[PDB]
Amino acid sequence: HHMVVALDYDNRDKALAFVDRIDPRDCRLKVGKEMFTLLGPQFVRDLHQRGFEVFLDLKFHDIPNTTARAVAAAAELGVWMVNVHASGGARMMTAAREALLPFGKDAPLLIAVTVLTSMESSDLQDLGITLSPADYAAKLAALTQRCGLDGVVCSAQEAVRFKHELGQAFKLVTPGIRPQGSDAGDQRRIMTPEQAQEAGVDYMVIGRPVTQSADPAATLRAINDSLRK
Amino acid sequence: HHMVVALDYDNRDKALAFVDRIDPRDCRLKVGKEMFTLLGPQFVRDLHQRGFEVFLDLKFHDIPNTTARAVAAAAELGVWMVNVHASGGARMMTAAREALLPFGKDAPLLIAVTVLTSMESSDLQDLGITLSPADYAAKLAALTQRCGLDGVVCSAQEAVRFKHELGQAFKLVTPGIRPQGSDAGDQRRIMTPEQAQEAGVDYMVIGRPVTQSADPAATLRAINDSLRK
Ligand SMILES: O=c1ccn([C@@H]2O[C@H](COP(=O)(O)O)[C@@H](O)[C@H]2O)c(=O)[nH]1
Ligand SMILES: O=c1ccn([C@@H]2O[C@H](COP(=O)(O)O)[C@@H](O)[C@H]2O)c(=O)[nH]1
Repeated sequence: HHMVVALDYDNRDKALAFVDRIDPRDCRLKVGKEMFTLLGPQFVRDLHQRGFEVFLDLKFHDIPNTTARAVAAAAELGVWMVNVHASGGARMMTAAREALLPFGKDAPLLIAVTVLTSMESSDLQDLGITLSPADYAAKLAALTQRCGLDGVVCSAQEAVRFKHELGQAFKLVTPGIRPQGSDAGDQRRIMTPEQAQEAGVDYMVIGRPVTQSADPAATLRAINDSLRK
Repeated sequence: HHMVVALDYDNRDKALAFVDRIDPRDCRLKVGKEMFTLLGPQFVRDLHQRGFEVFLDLKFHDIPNTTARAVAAAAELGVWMVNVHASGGARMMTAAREALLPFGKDAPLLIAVTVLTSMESSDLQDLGITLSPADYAAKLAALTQRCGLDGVVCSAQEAVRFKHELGQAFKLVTPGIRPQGSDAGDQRRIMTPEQAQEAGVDYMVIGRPVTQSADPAATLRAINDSLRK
């Protein structure tokens, strides 16, 4: 499947009120920094007990030793996917990949964030980066692949280029998904679900356009219908 | 006080075995990606119940909206200090500080990571960064100060420069503290505790040189005495 719904609530009951209205065939679920800081690993158990596979989206970005132990702790949790920041460096990503060797085929997918979907060219200029978001993401994606990771988090606007330069096997997870007529918010490098599918995206992450609608389950089912067709 | 001890255990009992042997007057405690991924916020509450102030070291690095809500979750947790990645950009750091406005003076200190103490020049060159770690950290620190944050995490090797360029009020938290004779590991920009004190650091983070000691409490007290005298 392709759809991943971001559970970005500030309340455990509110999140579970939505999850109890949907089915694991509808999507996988993403647990991010907000809900994990409030609830910790028990929330991952809450979703597993309900039959969902979980993308643990904590974007580990630390020294190699710390990043490796954090990724191993995520693997002990049994999640479907976990990610790191590619701008954490090659030694960091390699330590992360080696930390998953003890878990064999049960290890989670190991993804690296390239350039966050909220960052535009002016955002990177404050950091001294002169490359466009696409070019910098491309550089970070190639480094991630060369370090042996399974794929990258990127904007859907980079999918066609990444699939062609890095191959079909390298997995692309794209947030910054916005249907026609939904507020962009802090997102910048965006694409409709239909546009992201055409680009070759493997997994599309959607949050606020689903979780903040008058009927989140129907919105999610409506998007899935548009892509399955 | 200044000393902060990194709790980097893979088992809750092992960490509490050390914590039960020390007193809040000896140090504050740092909870990182590993222990938080294994135990979640309840572990921080356990430390508060024992009278310790906690530096929640999760290095939030995400889109502005997510980072702000994660920072708010940490403030709801009541921590003394919480950090973000300065390379997440100005909008993200600003969103994080604005997220703490509802908590008034009870807000945690908001710190930004510049260049990780494990990163040397060759590590940054894989990211297209041509500046030295000191120069690039200085650029990220300046952006952090202009975004209204309370300070940065940096190497102690940058303290004398940073205190002069960024001022006394901007707080410097430095890991990479290695008493002479002890292995550096994956740390690259390191200073002894006595050296970091002379440089003007506000808070020094020490991990493995205490926790892997056959007597961590006695080792910590010995370091504190060397800095006292
Ligand atoms: O480049 C990235 C990496 C991660 N996320 C995460 O993906 C989700 C997107 O949700 P939304 O912007 O659709 O509400 C959020 O959890 C956000 O933190 C992004 O938006 N962009
Ligand atoms: O630039 C940074 C920021 C944070 N830490 C954290 O500080 C601690 C350093 O402990 P140690 O390397 O002394 O064992 C670890 O928890 C690590 O994640 C660093 O080492 N360097």
